[PDB]
Amino acid sequence: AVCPDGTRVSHAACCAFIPLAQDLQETIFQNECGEDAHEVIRLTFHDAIAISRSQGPKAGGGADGSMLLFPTVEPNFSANNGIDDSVNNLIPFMQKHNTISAADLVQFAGAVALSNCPGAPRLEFLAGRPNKTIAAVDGLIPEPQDSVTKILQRFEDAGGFTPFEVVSLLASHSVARADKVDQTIDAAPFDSTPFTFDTQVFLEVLLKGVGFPGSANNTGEVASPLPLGSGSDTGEMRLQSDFALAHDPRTACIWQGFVNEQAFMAASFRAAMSKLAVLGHNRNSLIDCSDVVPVPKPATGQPAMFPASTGPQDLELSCPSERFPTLTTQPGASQSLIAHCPDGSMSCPGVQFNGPA
Ligand code: HEM
Ligand SMILES: *[C@@H]1O[C@H](CO)[C@@H](O[C@@H]2O[C@H](CO)[C@@H](O)[C@H](O)[C@H]2NC(C)=O)[C@H](O)[C@H]1NC(C)=O
Ligand SMILES: *[C@H]1O[C@H](CO)[C@@H](O)[C@H](O)[C@@H]1O
Ligand SMILES: [Ca+2]
Ligand SMILES: [Ca+2]
Ligand SMILES: [Mn+2]
Repeated sequence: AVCPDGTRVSHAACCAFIPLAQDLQETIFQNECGEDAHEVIRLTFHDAIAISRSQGPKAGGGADGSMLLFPTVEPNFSANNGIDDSVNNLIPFMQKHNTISAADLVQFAGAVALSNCPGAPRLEFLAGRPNKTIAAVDGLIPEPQDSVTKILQRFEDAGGFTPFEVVSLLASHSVARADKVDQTIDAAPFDSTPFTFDTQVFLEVLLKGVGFPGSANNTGEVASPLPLGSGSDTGEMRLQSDFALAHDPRTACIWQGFVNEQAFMAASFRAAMSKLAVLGHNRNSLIDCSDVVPVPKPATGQPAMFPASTGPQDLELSCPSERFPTLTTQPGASQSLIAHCPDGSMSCPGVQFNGPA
């Protein structure tokens, strides 16, 4: 099919996604892997994972737009703290781009957001999820204080994900920050490159923790290797869950196996996202609209490196059967600040719509 705005696409139903991508980019992402993009990527997961094989369909419909369609329910659960921003940013698009279901909007918006992150894959995007569902129940969203056993069981119950797929999906923490874990600081990044979809998070979680970016007393947080902040450039935060996954015998080898393996990480993330994005649906009933996902920004191709103030002596290794790679260390004796903005600065307020969540 040829769209009215002269693009040839695979299927006529794909056409409406072209102006949607343009609108998302102009309005909330600005072609950046920044705050609003990150919040939308997080929403793809919180929307999709709220499904349970054991509890049955009444517990939730998976990748179904429930967060948008019932904005006063799940966003107010404690495990969904902070999801309101992404929900309130996407509702105006649901209202305007009113041939595309809420469910499809969430998954597509995440694919568009990710495409702005250098190194990210071009996600598969299937379309045709219905615009009617139910609100999910509480307890379906993993929390950072949870054990590895609890996390792996949650993902197995949601969609049969293997531990390999779970760790693969945590490549998203390469482009991720925390606003609610510590009430005293905002935008605390999980790696030193929160605007780049690289392997730094896998490396940096394996370093010895030396302090905290804010207070020392927060649920779900453990000591960070890069805690220095100044102004709006908040220090790195480490989640208890990521730490636990990096060291648990079930997942340690998988965790380590992504260090300095960018193409493998990106391909693995793409494969697990293909499964996540269709939870609650039979993929044989969704049309392939992958050609309307924007082409992602390329990586520079550089290897992973130890940040200044760290090195191999700081590693806490847990995989007996795989050799840890030889990596360089960035020069300097003290830690560099992790910039608050993609252009290196301190200030870059994003667009935020008011709304019902
Ligand atoms: C065991 C599983 C996981 C746990 C416990 C977890 C936990 C968290 C927590 C606590 C935050 C910080 C929220 C805040 O305080 O503002 C966060 C942020 C984030 N998470 Fe995860 N997460 C998990 C899996 C995932 C997966 C599977 C994805 C997506 C594929 C994802 C994508 C993100 C993104 C992109 C952010 C950053 C949001 C922003 O920077 O504004 N997470 N996660
Ligand atoms: C999916 O459902 C939503 C929510 O019912 C629909 O949203 C409404 O969209 C119309 C325009 O079509 C607006 O006048 C309303 O204000 C929206 N409602 C709410 C509660 O925001 C949406 O149109 C539906 N989309 C599809 C593809 O059927
Ligand atoms: C980032 O900044 C630190 C100092 O904060 C340096 O040691 C490093 O070399 C880089 O310039
Ligand atoms: Ca949902
Ligand atoms: Ca990164
Ligand atoms: Mn945030």
